[PDB]
Amino acid sequence: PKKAGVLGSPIAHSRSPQLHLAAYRALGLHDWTYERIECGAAELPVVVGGFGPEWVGVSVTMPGKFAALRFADERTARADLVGSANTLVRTPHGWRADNTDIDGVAGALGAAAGHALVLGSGGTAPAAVVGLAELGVTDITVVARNSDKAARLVDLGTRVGVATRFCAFDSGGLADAVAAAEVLVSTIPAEVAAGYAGTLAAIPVLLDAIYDPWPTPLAAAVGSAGGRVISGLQMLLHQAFAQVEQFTGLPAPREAMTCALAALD
Ligand SMILES: O=C(O)C1=C[C@@H](O)[C@H](O)[C@H](O)C1
Ligand SMILES: [Br-]
Ligand SMILES: [Br-]
Ligand SMILES: [Br-]
Ligand SMILES: [Br-]
Ligand SMILES: [Br-]
Ligand SMILES: [Br-]
Repeated sequence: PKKAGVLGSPIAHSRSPQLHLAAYRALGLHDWTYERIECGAAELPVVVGGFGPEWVGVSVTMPGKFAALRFADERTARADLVGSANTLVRTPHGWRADNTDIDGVAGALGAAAGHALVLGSGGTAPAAVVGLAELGVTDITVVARNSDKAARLVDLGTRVGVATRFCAFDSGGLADAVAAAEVLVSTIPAEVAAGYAGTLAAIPVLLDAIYDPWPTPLAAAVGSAGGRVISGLQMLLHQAFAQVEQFTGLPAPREAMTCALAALD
C-alpha cells in the first residue's frame, strides 16, 4: 500500500491523478493512492521532507521544478542536464530527481527536424529545449520575458548541439522568428501568450503545455490559421509514462493510460 501524488500551486486542475490511478489499477496495485498537494517552491522541502515511508514518489509541477531538483540528493543524467525536475523518486536513503517532461515534449510531438520556437523560461522551458534537441531540430529560438534566464536556455541548447538564440517578445523580432519556425512549444501562461497569438498564429505546429482551461487563446489562433494544435494533455500523457515506471518499477501500461486520457472531460 503506497502513496504518490502531484505537488504544485495551483494544483486543483491537475489530471495527473486520473492517469496514475488508471495505471496503478492496470498494474494490479489497487490500494495505491495518488493525491493533489497544494505546494509552492519554498514549501516543497518541508512538504516532501515530512512524507512517511509509504511514499514512493511525487510528480512536481509549477512552481516547484527548480526546488525539486535542488531538494534531491541524487539526480538522473537528464535532470542534471535540464536543470529542473518534475519527478522525485524515493530511494533507500533519500530522493532522486528526474525530468520526464523531455519525454512529454518528444512524445507529444512525435517528430521535428527544422527550426523551432520555445516560449518561456520557467521550469518546463529547458525540458522543451532538450526534448526538441532529442527529436533532431536544427535550431531553437527562445522567446521569453526574462532575458537573463533566456541566456541560460541558449547555453543549454548550445551544449546539446543545437544553434540557439534569444528573441525578445516586444522589440520587433517575433514575427521573423515565427516565419522561420516549423514548431512552437509554449510554456508561458495562456494569459500572456494571448497578446501575441496573432503573431504566433502562423506557426505550422503548436505544442501547448497548458491543458486547463482549454482551448487557450494561442491554440484557438493557431487552429484557426490552419496549424496543428497539440494540447497539454498529450504532453501530460507522455511525461506520465516514465513517472509511473519510476514510482512502480514496472513498465507503463500505455494502453490503460491512453484510455484514461480519453475518459477525461
Ligand atoms: O499534473 C500536472 O498537471 C503535471 C504533472 C507534472 O509531472 C508535469 O511535468 C507537468 O508539469 C504537469
Ligand atoms: Br506514510
Ligand atoms: Br533506487
Ligand atoms: Br516550475
Ligand atoms: Br513582431
Ligand atoms: Br505571469
Ligand atoms: Br488532447
